[PDB]
Amino acid sequence: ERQINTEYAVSLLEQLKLFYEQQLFTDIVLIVEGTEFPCHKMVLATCSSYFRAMFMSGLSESKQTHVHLRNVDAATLQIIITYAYTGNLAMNDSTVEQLYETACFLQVEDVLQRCREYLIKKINAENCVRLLSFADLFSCEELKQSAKRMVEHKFTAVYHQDAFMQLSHDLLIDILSSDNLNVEKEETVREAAMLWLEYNTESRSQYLSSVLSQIRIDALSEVTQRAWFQGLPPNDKSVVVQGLYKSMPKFFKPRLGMTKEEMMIFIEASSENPCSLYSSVCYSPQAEKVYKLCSPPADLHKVGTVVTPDNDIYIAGGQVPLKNTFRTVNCFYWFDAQQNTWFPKTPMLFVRIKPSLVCCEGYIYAIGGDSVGGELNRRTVERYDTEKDEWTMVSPLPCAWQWSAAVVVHDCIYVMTLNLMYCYFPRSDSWVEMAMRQTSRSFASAAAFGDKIFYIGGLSVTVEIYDVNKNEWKMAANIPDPCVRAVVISNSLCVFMRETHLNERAKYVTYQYDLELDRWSLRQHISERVLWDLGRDFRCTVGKLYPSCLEESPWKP
Amino acid sequence: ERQINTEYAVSLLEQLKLFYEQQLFTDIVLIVEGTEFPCHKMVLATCSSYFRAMFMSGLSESKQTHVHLRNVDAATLQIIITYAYTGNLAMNDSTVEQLYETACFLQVEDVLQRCREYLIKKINAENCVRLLSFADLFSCEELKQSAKRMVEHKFTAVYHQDAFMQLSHDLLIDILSSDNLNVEKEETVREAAMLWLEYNTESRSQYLSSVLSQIRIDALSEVTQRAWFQGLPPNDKSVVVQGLYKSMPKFFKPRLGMTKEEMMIFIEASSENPCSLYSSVCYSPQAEKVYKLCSPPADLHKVGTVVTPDNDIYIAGGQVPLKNTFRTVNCFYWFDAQQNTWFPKTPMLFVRIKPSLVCCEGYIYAIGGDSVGGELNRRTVERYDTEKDEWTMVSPLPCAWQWSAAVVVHDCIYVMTLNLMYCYFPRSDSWVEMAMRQTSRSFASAAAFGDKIFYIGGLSVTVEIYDVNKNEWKMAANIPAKRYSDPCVRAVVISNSLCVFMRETHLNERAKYVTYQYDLELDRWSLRQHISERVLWDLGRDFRCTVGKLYPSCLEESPWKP
Repeated sequence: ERQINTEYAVSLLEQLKLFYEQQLFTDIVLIVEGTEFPCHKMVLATCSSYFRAMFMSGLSESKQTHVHLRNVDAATLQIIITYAYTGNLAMNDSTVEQLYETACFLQVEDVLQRCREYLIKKINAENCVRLLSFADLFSCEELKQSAKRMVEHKFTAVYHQDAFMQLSHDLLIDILSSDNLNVEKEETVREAAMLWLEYNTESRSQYLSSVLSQIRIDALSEVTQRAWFQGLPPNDKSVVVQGLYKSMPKFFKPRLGMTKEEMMIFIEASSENPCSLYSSVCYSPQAEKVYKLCSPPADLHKVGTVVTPDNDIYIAGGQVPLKNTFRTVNCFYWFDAQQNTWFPKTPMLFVRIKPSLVCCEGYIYAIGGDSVGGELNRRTVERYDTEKDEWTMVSPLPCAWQWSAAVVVHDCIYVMTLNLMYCYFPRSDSWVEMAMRQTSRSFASAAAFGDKIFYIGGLSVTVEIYDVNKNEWKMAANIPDPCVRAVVISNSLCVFMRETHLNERAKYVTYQYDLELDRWSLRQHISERVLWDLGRDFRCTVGKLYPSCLEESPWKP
Repeated sequence: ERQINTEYAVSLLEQLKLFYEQQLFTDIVLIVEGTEFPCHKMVLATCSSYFRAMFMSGLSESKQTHVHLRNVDAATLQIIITYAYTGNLAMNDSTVEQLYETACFLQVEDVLQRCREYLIKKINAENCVRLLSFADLFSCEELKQSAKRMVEHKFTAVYHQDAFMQLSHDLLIDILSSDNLNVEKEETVREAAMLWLEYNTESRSQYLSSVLSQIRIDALSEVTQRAWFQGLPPNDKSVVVQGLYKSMPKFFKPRLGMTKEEMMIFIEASSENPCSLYSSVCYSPQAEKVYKLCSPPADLHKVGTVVTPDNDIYIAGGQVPLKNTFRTVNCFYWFDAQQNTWFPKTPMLFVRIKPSLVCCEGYIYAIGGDSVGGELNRRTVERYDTEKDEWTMVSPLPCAWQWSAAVVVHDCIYVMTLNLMYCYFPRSDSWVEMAMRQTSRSFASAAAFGDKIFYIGGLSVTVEIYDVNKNEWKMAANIPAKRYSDPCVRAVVISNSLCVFMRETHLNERAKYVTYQYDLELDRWSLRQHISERVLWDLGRDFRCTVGKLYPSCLEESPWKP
């Protein structure tokens, strides 16, 4: 059907807006705690699913011109009316709750979906349990699930949120009884359930018993009984009887968060499947297996990795082929530790090629990486805010460097280039000159192990160790065209190198390096029966993953 | 301004349409000769400028839900309402008059402008005086003016319309007193004014004075004066007195249509300013002057020309540079004989390169011209309708030819190629095989002079004359041209006499323009006139020539130093 809108629908909406702001042809007025809102019935019927029944049903409101609508905020109803009259919402970050409250009040489906998306995108660090209780009160399965997983991930690291105390039982039961608790130990959930019953007892003793049972035998074999003898109300006999029941039944099973194996995440591998360009796989140091990961964009490559102290994976920048009949994109992504997917985040402001992301003081710092190339000050850096979810410009780099590396030592930013090093102080937002290397090597990376930076490789086997407390560069030894990948494994400095000769196959083997010995002892030789060739542009980083969520990479020995 | 429409305005309009078709939330109903139209007041207020006052002014009609609106058609009001719930007008070609009438009654500006544009684009041949009286009834400056000029151009060739008889005086005065009458003689307007007052003699003797005076002294001859005298109602004395007054006063001046000089229209000339590539100029055979014309697209080139028997200029096809930071366009245009501009028309269906347009039986026939080709067949042709304003597909060419020429002789289509020729029968829509030339020459054109086709040039000076009644090709002579040169021949009819316009070019020599007079039985090109270089400059190589009548006052002379 022909529904042309060229200069017609916009003109109609502009005429309606003009009639609204001039108070013309209005036949209904909303009374909101003394505030008047003259409007029309047609717009309220086409926008809200409640006003259509308010103006159709032949009751009292039908003839009532002065309808007194209560339990609604003035500003929220005003923004809903102006959204109905112009189509633009222009929502902030503070009044989203009351907006959704009154949007669900009038079943206004479009603004409901808009606010639902805005809330599902903005579960950053703190409003998680709050918006989870919000979605529990206003049954919203979409928001409910994302918030559920978000809490399963972060709540099991703070378990002290002020909002977490005020939760309904069913929601707490769903949270605690789930097998998605990202906890490496079983006593933290026990004490967390405990403190949730240390603020409210006596009248709430039923909930106490329920959560106690939920904790299961794994955490029921603790001080739970003694703490209860201490806080139980007097003259309670059957309560001890029902508490003694919880010890032998109800399927004691292992949890999921304990499977936080410290593994080796790789990217841009040799797609086991021929013409496929690249793939992201993983390696297990202890399990001696090779797991795979899903490509974040599935077509874009040349990305940079970073791992926060909370074991989080991020991906920024990269280039994607234009697919006309490689363009650079500043998109951003984050790896899910359980869903084996990639949820995007706030993109960058500059399209970078192979950005070097560094985490420090809870902030992500992307140093260099072909920001735009044609900058007036070619040396610049853009940092990320993991809490506010925004990018903040900081003091630019002193000199323009290419194929550089950057690490973080002692809560400070350290970027390494051919021969120079600069310490970005995040507190004073300044760059202090550091020691210069006597050797000029590029195309190499550095590792931040302890309080020493180990710049390995370059063009080789150059081992130049730097210390922060000493501020000096020294050599240790030569590792016995190697592709070096220095990294931290089990609080012990190790390396992952691959050698390649003429008419010979590649071999993967990791060595154990000692500080005072200056020697790379043979730790483990990666057999080719489990791991195949990776390539040249592959990257390495240390991080904890889950074996059950991920899938093994099928490949013939 | 802060306002969107992406899936929010379209959704709102769809919800309004759903409420309308389901008869929901309706509070006003229109009664149109018994037919009911339940609708809303908001849409009628935002669409029409009359319904806003019908529903705003505190009145009995504002309160009445059963309003009885009269003097409006049911179908027109229905289409206006659906255009007020969908925006899709979907107007036909028949109900435009009543639709515009109802729109002017309801003061709906958007549909008014839409119908005004649709009417100003569709003044083809016949509804001219009708829609002119229509625009005189509903004051419409735009329609009024385009229709005025359209009548000044075509009315002065038929002067026998039935709607012309039914015209208001002021409109007839404006038409007749204007100096835009495209008439080569002054008696046609006189007899037209006569028959306008011959269907209403006696009854309308009041206008039989003003219209009589409008024709002026040029046609107020003693003969017609005395005729009207002996013809009037009896017992009329002062009427003869006021008629005798109209003979000596009121500024006898020459008209404009008489300046229909048979001139020589040209396209793609050597532009003077280096910022422009080509230009379209003209040449006067009798006045010995060089006039210019405005470029139809002002950037597109490689066009084809055609001249109807009614002296009309058309332009089809062509290529325009893409201006990225030559693409082919199937656009169409028409040259105004007085405004010195180009009004576009219905474009073609295929983007052609240098199309050959031929006029026959009132239809324009575009034969070949790279309509777009990439197969073994490809041979195709698209004809134009000057009356219905549309393109009609006909029997396609039998063989695929390039750099071909086509003319019209004895109301038949004749296209010429390297060596073959086919005659397309417009009555049966088929191609019949004709005679074959013994010489294989291309890159040449032909002229339709009388009952003989004169294929001149080709690669030269090949003069191959063909006759339709005889169906044979023969040679006549060789045009006298200087040796060591490459002549650019142009054959065209002028003053009912076959002539040629050729230019010779040598090495390290300048170009010379000269037209010769060719005789049929003599087989010789007598020196008719040598175009002096002091008035005409170089043209180029890809220039075209065609015969047509133009106006010197409307056009402008081309300034160039001798």
